[PDB]
Amino acid sequence: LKCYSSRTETMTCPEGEDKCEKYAVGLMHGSFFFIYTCTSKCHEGAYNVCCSTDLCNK
Amino acid sequence: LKCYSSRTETMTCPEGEDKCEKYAVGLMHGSFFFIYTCTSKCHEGAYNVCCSTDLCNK
Ligand SMILES: [Zn+2]
Ligand SMILES: [Zn+2]
Repeated sequence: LKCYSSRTETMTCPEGEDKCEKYAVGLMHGSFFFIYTCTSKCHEGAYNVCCSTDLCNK
Repeated sequence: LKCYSSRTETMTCPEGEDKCEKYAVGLMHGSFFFIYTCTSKCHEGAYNVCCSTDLCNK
């Protein structure tokens, strides 16, 4: 499985991490930033992206 | 297992994630910040922390 690991960067996930996710975190003063990663369990949230097809996390 | 999920919050990890980590993510122009999370596999990086005990990722 291949996932985005940032806005533009891409990697092959390590064993046991079968999902891509894209989730936002707070930065400062109401700004937010996206975190792109391979994972075994997706962070839950109302707008999180969680999927298992290549480069599906944006 | 329990980990920091940010600088000020903590959570009990979902079953299937038996590590805590703090790992570096780039922001802009050389600035960076840390992401705190449960994981099954730690992100590689010279500034990252990968551990297996309650709240160990700070
Ligand atoms: Zn400020
Ligand atoms: Zn700039």
